[PDB]
Amino acid sequence: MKYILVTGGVISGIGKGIIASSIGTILKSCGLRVTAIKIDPYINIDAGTFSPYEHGEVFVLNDGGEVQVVPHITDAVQEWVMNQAKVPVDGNKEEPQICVIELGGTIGDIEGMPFVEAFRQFQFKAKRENFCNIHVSLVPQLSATGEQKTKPTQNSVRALRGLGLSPDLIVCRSSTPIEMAVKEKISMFCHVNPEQVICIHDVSSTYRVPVLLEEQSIVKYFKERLHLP
Amino acid sequence: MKYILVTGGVISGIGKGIIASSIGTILKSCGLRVTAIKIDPYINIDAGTFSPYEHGEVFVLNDGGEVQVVPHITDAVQEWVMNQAKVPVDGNKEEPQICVIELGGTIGDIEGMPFVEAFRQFQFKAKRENFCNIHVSLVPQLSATGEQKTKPTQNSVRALRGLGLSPDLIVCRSSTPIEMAVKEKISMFCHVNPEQVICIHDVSSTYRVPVLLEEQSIVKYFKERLHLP
Amino acid sequence: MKYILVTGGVISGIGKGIIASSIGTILKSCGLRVTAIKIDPYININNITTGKIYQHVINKERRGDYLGKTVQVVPHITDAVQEWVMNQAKVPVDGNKEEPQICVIELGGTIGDIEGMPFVEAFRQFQFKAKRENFCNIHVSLVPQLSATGEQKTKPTQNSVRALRGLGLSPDLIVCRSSTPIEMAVKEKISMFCHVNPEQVICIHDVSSTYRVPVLLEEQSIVKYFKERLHLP
Amino acid sequence: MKYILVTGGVISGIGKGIIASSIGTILKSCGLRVTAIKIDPYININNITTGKIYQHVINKERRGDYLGKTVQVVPHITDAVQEWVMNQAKVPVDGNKEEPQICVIELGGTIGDIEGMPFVEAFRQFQFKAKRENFCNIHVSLVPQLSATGEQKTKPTQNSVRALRGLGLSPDLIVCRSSTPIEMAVKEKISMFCHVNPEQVICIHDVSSTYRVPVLLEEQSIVKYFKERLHLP
Ligand SMILES: Nc1ncnc2c1ncn2[C@@H]1O[C@H](COP(=O)(O)OP(=O)(O)O)[C@@H](O)[C@H]1O
Ligand SMILES: Nc1ncnc2c1ncn2[C@@H]1O[C@H](COP(=O)(O)OP(=O)(O)O)[C@@H](O)[C@H]1O
Ligand SMILES: Nc1ncnc2c1ncn2[C@@H]1O[C@H](COP(=O)(O)OP(=O)(O)O)[C@@H](O)[C@H]1O
Ligand SMILES: Nc1ncnc2c1ncn2[C@@H]1O[C@H](COP(=O)(O)OP(=O)(O)O)[C@@H](O)[C@H]1O
Repeated sequence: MKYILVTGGVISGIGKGIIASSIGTILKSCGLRVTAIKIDPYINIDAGTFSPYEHGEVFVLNDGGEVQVVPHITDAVQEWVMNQAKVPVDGNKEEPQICVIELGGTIGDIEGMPFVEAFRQFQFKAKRENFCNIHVSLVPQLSATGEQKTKPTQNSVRALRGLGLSPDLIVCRSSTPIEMAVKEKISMFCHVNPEQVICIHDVSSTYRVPVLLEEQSIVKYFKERLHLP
Repeated sequence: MKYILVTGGVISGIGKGIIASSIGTILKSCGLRVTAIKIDPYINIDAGTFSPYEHGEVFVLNDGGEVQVVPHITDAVQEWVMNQAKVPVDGNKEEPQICVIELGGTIGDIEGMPFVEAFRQFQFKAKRENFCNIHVSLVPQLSATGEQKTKPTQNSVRALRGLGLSPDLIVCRSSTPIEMAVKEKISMFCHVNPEQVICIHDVSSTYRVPVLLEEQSIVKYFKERLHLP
Repeated sequence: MKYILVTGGVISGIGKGIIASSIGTILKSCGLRVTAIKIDPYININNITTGKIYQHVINKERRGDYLGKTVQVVPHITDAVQEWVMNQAKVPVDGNKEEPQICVIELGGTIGDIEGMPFVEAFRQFQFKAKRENFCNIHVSLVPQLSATGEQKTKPTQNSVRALRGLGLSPDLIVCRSSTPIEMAVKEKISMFCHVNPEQVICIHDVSSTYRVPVLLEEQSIVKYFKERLHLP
Repeated sequence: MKYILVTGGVISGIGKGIIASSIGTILKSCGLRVTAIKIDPYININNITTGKIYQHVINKERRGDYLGKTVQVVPHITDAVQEWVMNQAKVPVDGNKEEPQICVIELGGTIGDIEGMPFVEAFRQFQFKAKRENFCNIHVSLVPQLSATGEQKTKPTQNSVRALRGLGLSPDLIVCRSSTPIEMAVKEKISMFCHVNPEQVICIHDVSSTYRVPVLLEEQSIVKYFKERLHLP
């Protein structure tokens, strides 16, 4: 089993699903058996025991936006990912070759930490030749100046590295297309090679996203990086 | 209703309970009606939805160390604190005058954040003449050197201020007693007056703790600070 | 002297200068003697820079002003910054012979960056020396928005405000900068998730002329705020 | 050149010097040419200081080396730090005429303090220039213990390790310093809550003579570790 983990930076609604979706379609296009899974961290659940001087303890919980109960979430994530990845999908009746994992929330979210920890551990179980990750981050731009900015993505990538994952591709999302100078800064200040910086701007129909990925040699990259046929 | 909130710094098992307990006893000694309440944040509950490609969503939870369910924990904390504080205690049949609130966990704990937020908001509802807080922090000391350190407490106090509470007294806990130079540094680098730094070292029976507080003029302080009889 | 400190978040080119400038313009039109100090965190040598302040303290140390003692960023640089601000803020301006009543300090850089920390630390400490009613700070931060969705996002400002708080300053006003006007749902979300009242969230969108910035600031009662917060005549 | 960076956490006087020194002593006894660089974050002027490095770059700027450009802490100070480390690390020592194989860099200060950040940032970047097998970093941190309870606590080391990670370095060894020996329950808790294998948690308690420190380090297989981690002969 090969795995591609997709995470998000700086903001939510950054395009995690579309990137995972698109990577799925691209590889199926080359005749690979590909499965998708999503892990969505739940809006944090805040609890506590309240204790009056001389009367019973009330235990207060907190509604989220609204079922298995495990001892260790971290072990449960890695067991459930490994097992679902095997479940045959589409037709094809056989074990998938690539599993595209979609991690909801944004890197830096308090609620995401246990799941990022899960995958930090997992990358060493999977071994490097069968596991890579892709960080989808924002490059903002105010209309008043036109200047696209790399700082938010710089910081996001550092947060990600801090939590133990090194991004194999950085997907830079932006309103208008990214100019070579800014693409050069991302490469240089996030310490990845130029080819690992993929730029996907806002497009008028989703179909264009896979096309842009392919135009930026994503398949050649995944081929070397995961040893794919 | 007057309120004294007790929080902890740098480490757990810092002596929050003993300080709250001792403050309770001291004020009762002056004939005040005093009640105690404890809020203990629960070991964080990590959840998430897992989603296979073409099969039902499993929702995974996480055991803590093991009941009311509210929309906003922050509002629930402040309502429950205000109401319990009124409940007559000991004999005395009448509404307590002072409520000593004990906040479990340590400032900086992810799980403590909503409750510290609760009290940030609460200090403005209670108004300043009826609300103060007391931060019980560690001053460590290695046997190899003997040198007591203020940095952990400096940082703890900054974290506390960052979350919106300014400590009215800093209670410095340590293995051996604190020397004047270190007591001077705490005062100066945590930006409180000398009299707001109270030092309570490790003692051989709990009874000594209230005595040390009184020796360091805690009652004179609470008198001016809360307008007590 | 009363002091207003303008810092920026998330990105450079966020509008620190225009805000610093507009607050100045607004306050002068209510009859107040306003002065301006600019801090540039760069090393090149009423305007202070890392170069100038470090060269000053290095030179002092080098000729023995500190009597052999160990000289450190905190407190020696940070003392020099505070001593430098207080002395500049007193210098008469705009033709007046009397001491300025207010000093708007513009701190270049973006909060979170290493170059700016000596200055943020200087001001963390300075707010305790000044009374509360003689110092406040304003944080100018990005509310970004992809055209694909049109959703304004508050997370970057949340993380920026939390980092500022981390470094010891708590913003009295959060000026949210966006391409298009911030709507009330998003404006309340900033109030909620940063930890401030609604009236402390000031929204300043991209305008077609910068004279509109002080118009927008006055429209959101910034003078009422500063009167109460700094006790101004 | 291979580099080992020693940093400290929670408190000063935590043992950075003894660890830096003991690693050096241990590695020399396995036949390796070891050199030492000390960084002092103070401003006073193979030993570098904030004063020296800032004075150097200020002077360069002042005479026009950077051709009018804006000079900044990052990259100009941080470049100078990295250029300075590489050049010192090459200089022959201990009587040998050949280039040293390993350089132990001792960074004074405590992680989290402003004075140390230019240096931590220099090394965050430097670890990408060097190969992975030519750079690792060791973090010396406090496991405190009140006599009242006798409970060793890991939270301070957790927060310290997370702050180091925040500044862009991830410790390859956490050296936990305590008054009395750390027991296995607490040793596993550090492995768990910081995010590292058990063999990366090295415990060094207060001893009655500092020669015991390298004895304890070798007892916990630090050489085995460095052989694998830095690919050493
Ligand atoms: N490159 C793009 N161009 C235009 N719209 C996009 C692009 N990428 C994503 N979107 C749209 O933006 C929204 C957010 O995308 P989604 O994949 O759901 O993000 P996330 O998975 O991070 O929530 C969706 O409506 C999606 O169709
Ligand atoms: N000053 C002191 N001297 C000796 N023992 C103390 C002192 N303060 C607290 N203790 C003891 O240390 C332990 C922790 O105290 P506790 O109040 O339960 O801390 P917390 O409320 O922060 O958990 C208890 O066993 C308590 O009796
Ligand atoms: N609200 C706004 N609308 C349009 N343009 C703006 C606005 N605020 C700032 N600008 C412009 O953006 C650029 C950057 O502003 P500036 O104040 O120089 O930012 P900073 O001081 O943060 O670097 C300038 O051209 C400025 O006139
Ligand atoms: N494991 C230890 N046992 C006893 N004393 C120690 C130990 N480690 C360091 N020390 C002593 O503690 C003091 C501080 O050590 P040092 O290495 O100078 O700390 P730093 O370099 O972090 O300032 C010195 O007197 C040193 O000999």
